[PDB]
Amino acid sequence: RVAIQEEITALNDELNRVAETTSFGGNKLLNGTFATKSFQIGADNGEAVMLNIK
Amino acid sequence: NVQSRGLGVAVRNANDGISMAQTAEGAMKETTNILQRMRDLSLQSANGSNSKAD
Repeated sequence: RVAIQEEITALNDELNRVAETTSFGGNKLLNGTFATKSFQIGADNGEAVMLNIK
Repeated sequence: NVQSRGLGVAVRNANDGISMAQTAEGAMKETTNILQRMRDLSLQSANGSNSKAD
């Protein structure tokens, strides 16, 4: 179980790392700094869609 | 004869008025064109995908 715990904490750091490395060119998709962002997908203004990545 | 000469000047004056009109219309086309450009890329920045540097 001690050896297994070392594998668990190894994968545990992996889950934390992927939450901080995935960026998409300087952003932070899964860090939680990605608040509600609206994408303007209409000819005029106002008809955007919010996307949230927890 | 006075009326005939006055009409000859009149078409000259009126044509001058037309030329001033199209000269303004020449810049009219461009200011509209660049304004359309202003609207296009503001919509490009109206979304949350791009970062602050963009």
